[PDB]
Amino acid sequence: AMGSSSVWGVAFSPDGQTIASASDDKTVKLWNRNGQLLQTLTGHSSSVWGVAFSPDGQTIASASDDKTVKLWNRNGQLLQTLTGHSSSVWGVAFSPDGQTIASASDDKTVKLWNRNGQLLQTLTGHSSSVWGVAFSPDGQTIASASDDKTVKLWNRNGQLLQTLTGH
Amino acid sequence: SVWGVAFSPDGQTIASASDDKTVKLWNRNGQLLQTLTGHSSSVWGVAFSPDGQTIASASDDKTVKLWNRNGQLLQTLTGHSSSVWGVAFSPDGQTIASASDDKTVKLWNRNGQLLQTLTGHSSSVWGVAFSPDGQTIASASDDKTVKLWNRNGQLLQTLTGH
Ligand SMILES: [Zn+2]
Ligand SMILES: [Zn+2]
Ligand SMILES: [Zn+2]
Ligand SMILES: [Zn+2]
Repeated sequence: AMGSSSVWGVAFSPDGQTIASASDDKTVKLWNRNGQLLQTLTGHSSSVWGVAFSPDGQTIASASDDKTVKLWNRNGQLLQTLTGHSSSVWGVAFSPDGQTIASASDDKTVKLWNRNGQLLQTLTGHSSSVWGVAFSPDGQTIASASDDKTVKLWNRNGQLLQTLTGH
Repeated sequence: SVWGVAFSPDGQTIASASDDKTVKLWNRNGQLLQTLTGHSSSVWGVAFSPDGQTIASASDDKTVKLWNRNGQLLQTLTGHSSSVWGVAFSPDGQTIASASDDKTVKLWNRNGQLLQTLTGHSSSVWGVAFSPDGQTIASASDDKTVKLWNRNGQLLQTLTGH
């Protein structure tokens, strides 16, 4: 049971029957495998950059230029808005159980959240915009990638474990 | 920039594309275990097989290399005409998919044989993934599209950004 992340540019649902895509109009669209539109997720007030399905398949996360991450159910309903980043959010990922969300922001931080929208941790250390984030299968360990040309590995108590590329 | 890190199935090994033409294997505590040496240019993408025993690496040298977990080079997959950015294993581990600057995705077996070339993206393909059942392949491109393909290399659908 792996995490799910926006970093590969594809967000299949766990059964592969639904696919989520960031649209060019501040929306996320859900499609079936035949290219038919199922849901438009409306609510972001600026560009949507990253999307992920929870491994539960019931929740979708979207990262936006409007500095928020939004959580949606599969039937298109907005569930939560995760606020706290001070700049664009580029990337979003779910832990393998779907109960933790990680967000990667232009504000140089990764933030970790629960599904009720509560901020759990801020990972600070990157000297530049953080564009990518992903969980380990153990669900304890997090990788982030930044324009500072480094990749950092963290615990979910927010301690830096290693800088894997770069310095 | 593309994503350069992959987890083993249990999370106890982490592969990362290094800035020195190598892949490095780390344990979960950040300790270096192995360096995979052999690519002749930058390494951009890595993946683990579902059994955790094979690692794939995608390189600016236009190849994908397959390695065992103890650091030994198993195969070099040759055929892309430009940088390879991304690499993925199918859920059964028997197929490898590669995403290239040459605007194609290629599908390979573990013995290094080219099975299919997926053409249709109008620009560099940076990301590729299999569906969970392994019957559909998804690719993401600088042409701002995501395309869904079957295993025979037929384009099924394009998500366009509308
Ligand atoms: Zn260096
Ligand atoms: Zn790009
Ligand atoms: Zn449109
Ligand atoms: Zn449009």
